[PDB]
Amino acid sequence: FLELERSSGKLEWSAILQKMASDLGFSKILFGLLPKDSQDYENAFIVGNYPAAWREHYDRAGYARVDPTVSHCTQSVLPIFWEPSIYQTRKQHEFFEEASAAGLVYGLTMPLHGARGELGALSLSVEAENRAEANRFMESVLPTLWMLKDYALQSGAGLAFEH
Amino acid sequence: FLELERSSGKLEWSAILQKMASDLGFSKILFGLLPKDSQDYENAFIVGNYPAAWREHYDRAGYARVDPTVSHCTQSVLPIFWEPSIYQTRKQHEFFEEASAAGLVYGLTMPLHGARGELGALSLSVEAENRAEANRFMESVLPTLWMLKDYALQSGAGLAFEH
Ligand SMILES: CCCCCCCCCC(=O)CC(=O)N[C@H]1CCOC1=O
Ligand SMILES: CCCCCCCCCC(=O)CC(=O)N[C@H]1CCOC1=O
Repeated sequence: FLELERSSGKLEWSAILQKMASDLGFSKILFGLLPKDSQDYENAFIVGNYPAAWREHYDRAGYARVDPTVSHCTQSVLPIFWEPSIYQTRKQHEFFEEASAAGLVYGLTMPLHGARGELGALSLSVEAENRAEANRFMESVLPTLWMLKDYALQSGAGLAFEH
Repeated sequence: FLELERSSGKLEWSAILQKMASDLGFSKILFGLLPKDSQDYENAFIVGNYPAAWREHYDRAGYARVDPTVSHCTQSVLPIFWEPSIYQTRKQHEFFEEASAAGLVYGLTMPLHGARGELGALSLSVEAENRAEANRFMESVLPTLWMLKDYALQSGAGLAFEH
């Protein structure tokens, strides 16, 4: 958090957050944030290293309104693990297949709810060999991730919306 | 949390939360919560085992508007540890003397910000023979309490405000 706060500009903050994620064992991350009373998902503040073509398609196709992790974030402060049980409807299943082709198979999303009403998500994806190991690994680092998401929120909200 | 969610009503929920905090080494706790855009601190939803005479005095004297932990919660998602340095104004020093006489010297407050705009605090106080010891006790459980505060928020917001 101290490095994140000493950092200047989005490239540096993004680089620090991405390295924190990678050092913890997660090769892909997304931090997304909106100001209070905005549902403008396609124009959120977005940081991270999701493949660019996936990000562009996701926004163009309005996947924020289909992706079950986003609806979850609007309702909860608790993590959502990317298990098959969350990809229930045909459209969510098709979304899962496309996300999988983009390299996003195993992971979790931590909802973000800031002190000024900011709404966001911190997602991390892990390239584990199988689902069981992905889950054992994520559980083992979950307390660290839980702290990380609040530090990223407090710092990122300042970068996204403060002058 | 499943424990928190399976419970019936406020007395049971309070007992579960208090036991979880006690297991982490905290003998005094306060969980306070307000619905979106209400700062009526004297009418918050309050759970825990602060001395009743302190709670009554605190509300009567309007200490929510003096206590630096409360203003911190309105501004941040990060913990505030209790220590002389957070008490900066003359009024805050007077508050600190009274809080200390009530036994509330070593501890911390975790701000709560829920998905529906709920604003709250989970405060946790530890008994210790000195500050160095209090710090060892708190640091050793910080990642676990960081999860706990969000489970308590998600369950407590429903209990407090929803039919
Ligand atoms: C809660 C609203 C935040 C602002 C909008 C963020 C949009 C992007 C969110 C996102 O990509 C969630 C996520 O990581 N989804 C995973 C699930 C599997 O494939 C993904 O892309
Ligand atoms: C953020 C608003 C929550 C709703 C109002 C809660 C009122 C009580 C808050 C409180 O007691 C904070 C706290 O634990 N203060 C400590 C600090 C030392 O002595 C205290 O009483």
